[PDB]
Amino acid sequence: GTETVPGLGQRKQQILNSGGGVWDLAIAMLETKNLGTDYVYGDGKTYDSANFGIFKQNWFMLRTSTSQFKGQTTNQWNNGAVLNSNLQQDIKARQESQNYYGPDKWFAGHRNGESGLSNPYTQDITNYKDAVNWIHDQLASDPKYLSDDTRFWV
Amino acid sequence: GTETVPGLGQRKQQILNSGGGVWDLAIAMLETKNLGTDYVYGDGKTYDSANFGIFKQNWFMLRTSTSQFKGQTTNQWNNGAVLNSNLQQDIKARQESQNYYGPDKWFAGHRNGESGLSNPYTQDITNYKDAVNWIHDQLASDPKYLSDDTRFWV
Repeated sequence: GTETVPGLGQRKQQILNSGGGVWDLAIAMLETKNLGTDYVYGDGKTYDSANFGIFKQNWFMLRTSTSQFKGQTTNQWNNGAVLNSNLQQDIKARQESQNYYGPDKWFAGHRNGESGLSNPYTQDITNYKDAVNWIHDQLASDPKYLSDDTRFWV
Repeated sequence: GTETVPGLGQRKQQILNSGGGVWDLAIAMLETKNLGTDYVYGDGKTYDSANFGIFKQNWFMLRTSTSQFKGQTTNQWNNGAVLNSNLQQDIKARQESQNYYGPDKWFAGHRNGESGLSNPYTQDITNYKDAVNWIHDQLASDPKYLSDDTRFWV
């Protein structure tokens, strides 16, 4: 459905002004209500499972597929927390990660980490991918949704 | 299958050093044998159908979904020819186009233009997507394929 979140429109514009596209906005919109990074640290997870930034990218993905973190170890997972305060780096990391894995494998590793890359096409990953695509379709339907306070949720 | 193409490794590394990811390399690899732009001008097409750059992006997609050509008209289609000699702009245009439409719609509009956006899941579009994914899998199977002269063709 849809809900109105006061001030969300300014944050959408900040994401688009910081290198994000509509597709990035759709992913972030699914992950948090406020397009924010103020969920609990690591979204409560640690090491390769820890989540950072507006997309809740996991550390496994960051350390294997971004210019900023490639080659870093599982033990260095707290390094990902800089994405909670640097929106430009957060967006660039997700785009690089998707351009490394391609969209199908990026979805799988984003959702199921390393085990997801072993088969991107299970139903659980499909459900997440379908939800992002529905949200993108809504955002792409009218330019007003790129700057108003409308949130599409699944 | 596979084939060896002299000079291909140089073009692979230029793509990966000019903003492109392995995902971009897979798409370009499907579109031309030499990762080049020296097919006939527009690939023999004109106006919204004309193709430019190493991905053979069409002018309809360029004018509707990139920052460089945003808002331009069908009649301005020769403006896309700059992509035939500016690889950085070529790659950035394709990545922006995909972030605007999302991967599934980008594939559909890349393959079938504006009408593809209305029917994005035809067998032909699916076949094209599956070809890119297979090619990406082959590139990703050994780091040497990112700099050697091996082409994977479908």
